[PDB]
Amino acid sequence: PPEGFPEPLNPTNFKEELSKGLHIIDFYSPYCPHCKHLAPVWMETWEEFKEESKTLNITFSQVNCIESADLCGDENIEYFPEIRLYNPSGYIKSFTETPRTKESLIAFARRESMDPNNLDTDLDSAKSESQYLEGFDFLELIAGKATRPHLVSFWPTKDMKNSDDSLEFKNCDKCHEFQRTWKIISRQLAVDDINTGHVNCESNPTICEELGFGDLVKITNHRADREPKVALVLPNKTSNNLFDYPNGYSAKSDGYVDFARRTF
Amino acid sequence: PPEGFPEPLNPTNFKEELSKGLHIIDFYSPYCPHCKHLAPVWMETWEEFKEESKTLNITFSQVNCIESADLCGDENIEYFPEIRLYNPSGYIKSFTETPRTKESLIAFARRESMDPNNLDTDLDSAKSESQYLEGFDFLELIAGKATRPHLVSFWPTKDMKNSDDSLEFKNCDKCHEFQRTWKIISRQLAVDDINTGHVNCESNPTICEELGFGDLVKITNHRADREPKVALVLPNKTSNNLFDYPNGYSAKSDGYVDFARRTF
Amino acid sequence: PPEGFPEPLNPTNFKEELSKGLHIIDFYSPYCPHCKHLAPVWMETWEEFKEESKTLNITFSQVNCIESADLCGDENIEYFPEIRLYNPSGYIKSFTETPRTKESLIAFARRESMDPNNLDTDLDSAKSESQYLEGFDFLELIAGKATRPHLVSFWPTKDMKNSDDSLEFKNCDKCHEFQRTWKIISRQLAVDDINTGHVNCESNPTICEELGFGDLVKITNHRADREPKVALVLPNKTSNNLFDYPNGYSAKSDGYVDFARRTF
Amino acid sequence: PPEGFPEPLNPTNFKEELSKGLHIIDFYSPYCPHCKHLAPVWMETWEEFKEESKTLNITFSQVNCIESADLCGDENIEYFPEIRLYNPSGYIKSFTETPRTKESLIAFARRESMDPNNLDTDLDSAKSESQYLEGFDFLELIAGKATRPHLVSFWPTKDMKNSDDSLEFKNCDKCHEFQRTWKIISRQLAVDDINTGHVNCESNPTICEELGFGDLVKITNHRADREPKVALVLPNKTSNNLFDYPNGYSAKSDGYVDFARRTF
Repeated sequence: PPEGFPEPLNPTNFKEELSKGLHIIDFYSPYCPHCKHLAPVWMETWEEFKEESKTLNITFSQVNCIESADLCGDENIEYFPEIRLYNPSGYIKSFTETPRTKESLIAFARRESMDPNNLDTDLDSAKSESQYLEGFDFLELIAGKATRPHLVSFWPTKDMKNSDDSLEFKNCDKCHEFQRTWKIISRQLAVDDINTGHVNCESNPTICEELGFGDLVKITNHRADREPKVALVLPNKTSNNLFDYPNGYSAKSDGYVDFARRTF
Repeated sequence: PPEGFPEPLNPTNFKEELSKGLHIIDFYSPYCPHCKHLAPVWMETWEEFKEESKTLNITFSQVNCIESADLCGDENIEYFPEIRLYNPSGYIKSFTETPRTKESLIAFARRESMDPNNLDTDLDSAKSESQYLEGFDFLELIAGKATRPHLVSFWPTKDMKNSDDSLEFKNCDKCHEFQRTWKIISRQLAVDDINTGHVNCESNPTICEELGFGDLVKITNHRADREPKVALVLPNKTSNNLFDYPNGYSAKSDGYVDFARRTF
Repeated sequence: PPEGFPEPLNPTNFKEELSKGLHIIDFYSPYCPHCKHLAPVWMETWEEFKEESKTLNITFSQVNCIESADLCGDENIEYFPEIRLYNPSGYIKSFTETPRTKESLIAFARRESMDPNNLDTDLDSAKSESQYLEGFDFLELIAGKATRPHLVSFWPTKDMKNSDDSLEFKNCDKCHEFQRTWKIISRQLAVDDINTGHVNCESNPTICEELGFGDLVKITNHRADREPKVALVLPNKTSNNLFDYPNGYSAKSDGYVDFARRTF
Repeated sequence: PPEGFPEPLNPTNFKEELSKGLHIIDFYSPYCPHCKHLAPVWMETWEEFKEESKTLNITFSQVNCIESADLCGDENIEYFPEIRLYNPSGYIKSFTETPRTKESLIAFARRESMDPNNLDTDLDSAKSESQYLEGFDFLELIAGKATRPHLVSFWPTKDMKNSDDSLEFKNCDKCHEFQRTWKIISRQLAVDDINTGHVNCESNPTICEELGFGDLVKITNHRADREPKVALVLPNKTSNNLFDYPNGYSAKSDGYVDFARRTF
């Protein structure tokens, strides 16, 4: 066991400990097949994360649900082991991604530190990582020239230089909300070395029409409302390398990040 | 009570009554508000439905959850009242639509009589109600000349004259499947006097491209797969009259049927 | 007579004058009814055309067939007056249209200046005036929404965006040839403010089938060869506004132009 | 605004529109004093130029540098407004002349249509406008009997009847080239009703010696090389009516045309 490795949180510690910063907690059981296959991974995770832990305000913790059974009942633990993110307000989300490695847990903590809503930090202080793609740039990506995956967003505008520029979108109720979402997505995907890009569909009509985003190219009074679109570009493939975002619109970044991270 | 009005089903009747045809059952309690403002409406529904009940093989029934509390318990009745569609194989779906009127309930039975999957009847014996729309025809609907709502389907082909013609769709995994679905949709919506149409996007490149369906127009090597698109045209409106089907793909007709029927 | 108005050409200046550019010559007799009610219209024209004469390299000239009788004899003048188009190479055609006005004469030179064969200029340098019509565009024209006449060409292909694009036509020996003809037609008719358009029948199967161009819609092994079809659409009429080109196929643009220019 | 008046060119159509013919483009800003008295002159220019536009392959167009700020940065726009000539290969020259009227803009288009280098047309098909002036004729011009200005060229030869005759010039490396230049000058000045003339200095030794072109009069081994000289004759003036072309030799016609057009 690593030197400073902390004891599980218990009913004397839980609320006092979660009242500052972020916590990634392993609700585990000493009575579990898979949870002793997590334990040594956890401690190495903890050990390698010691430095960033200080600077990102994120702590890896544990709860033994046998020694704290009523604690785990309050937190409504359904399975073992269960990995969760808390902030000072309480539960946020679970980390179900498999298989659990030191790499995957570290990436997840880094990913979550860049969500401004988690510690209500200020997104304006940060740059958007989203890259301005002219039509030609986007076509190069799709010709198989990407060396990393690119989540690309498409907009009913011609004036977006940075994805967070102040812009007035016509017949697009969700466009402004999605600029916040897109910026958060760009920074979270940057940890996984997945690129992001934005396309001005008004300046790239033929490309956006061919791709099925033709409704973003032009004002029409038959469609009341339009939404920004998102698609994934796979690196170093010359065909079938373009995949539209499958789920519905969301104000949350999570669906888009996890889509961009899928193995295809 | 109407003259022939059957009394509620009981444990001596239930499984035996449901072994043939379709049943639309009102699981109620004699001591609850919504189930006593429903009660006379059911009797309205039943008596008006007598002639169709036999030719459509659908029965309106009721269950007193006091005299048959264990029945309602076995079927997992959660609320009162609960209106449900049953098969000889068992539960199919619930009728949550409000307000419950004699018109809405009759419409539902007629609609459900037209799902081939309910009684394993043969869809191939029926005409598709879907009408062939040229691009020009569709713009006329969208200029405000629709006198009824039109749910329209858009396809990556040019050869679709009847929506259920024998066709080979290229790079479209779901298309064959959705012909069955689109055909059922056209028939169920004919009950509510809602029209349906199909468009050959290959015969209509500019229209489908501008509509945001440009991927159906043409083969490209970057998209593995395309799927047919669905849009609703509101009748007699000259603007904001075109609304895309919002949810994801389904092989079930129901979301598409309900989207086409909801108030805008 | 207008100020700079030239004297008739005579045998000493005649062939060296026609040795450059295009010439429109009025072979007349001073003792002729129709040849002296042409005279002032000829002077109106010349003066009105002064500015265009320089940039188009077209000259209105005259020959007195009594004072240069051996000249008119060499050219085999049949009647008086006879209006002829010459290039440096010699005679080209006569202008038989009546009634002769300043407008008709101006139009004629402008029309002839865009025939590439007159002064062997190269058509590749020019835009085609023929506009791309999809099915909906064409049906709008025929529903009566055209405000000028439209001569329309119909083709066995789906790949024609500009009427002069590089294309490989299947089972159509004349199509490549007719592309030049059609381009010259579009530019000559543009002088008379008549529009021209082209239709891809492979992209508009049902519209073209209904119109009687079904042989262009699809490859078949019954027909060895197909040719492009030509039809005229009259402006501002809601019925009986479509007229097929009546004469045979020609590599010449003029039969097609003159058809498009008829009074209805 | 006139009926068919085109909208400004933008980054999506700009390079496509310029791929054919000549374009005279008004690069403007809506927040520019000078660019708002041009706007109505521009729309007038366009409307009266509609007919010649077709036959000369010359189009008036615009780019708003507020709505197309990056295009104008790519085009290196320095001031507003900036009127420019483009061919398919790109920028040619700017139109800096003031004050801009409908007449000056039209005249400029006609002049540019007669430059063989702009659309690479064939100058040999056209006549030279340059008139043969014997010594006496030129002395008449200079006595003030010219009724239009006369740009006159002086040549080391005795054999020039037409300025584009096939000739061997002695000790004049540039003479052949300048025959092309002088021919272009003659046709372009013909648009503005400025005459051109040519003089054989070998046939007119005293006039040519006296004007300072004595070097063109006879073969001498003092000078390696001689060049044809150019002078302007002002109309209806009896003195100070003779002006040497002030700048250096050019194979380009533009300087000679502009000097001949200067008001004194």
